[PDB]
Amino acid sequence: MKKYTCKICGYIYNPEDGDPDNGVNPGTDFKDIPDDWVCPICGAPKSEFEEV
Ligand SMILES: [Zn+2]
Repeated sequence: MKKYTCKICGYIYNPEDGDPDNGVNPGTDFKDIPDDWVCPICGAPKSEFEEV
């Protein structure tokens, strides 16, 4: 699985780390994150993300 980054702020979603505080377990491929999840830094939607 690949890392994704927020086009707005530069946050990196690392699938090996997930975002567990917001319910995204380690091992979650970006496509599988629930589509109401937002960037934990700037609040951007998934649609603003891209592969590193
Ligand atoms: Zn962001």
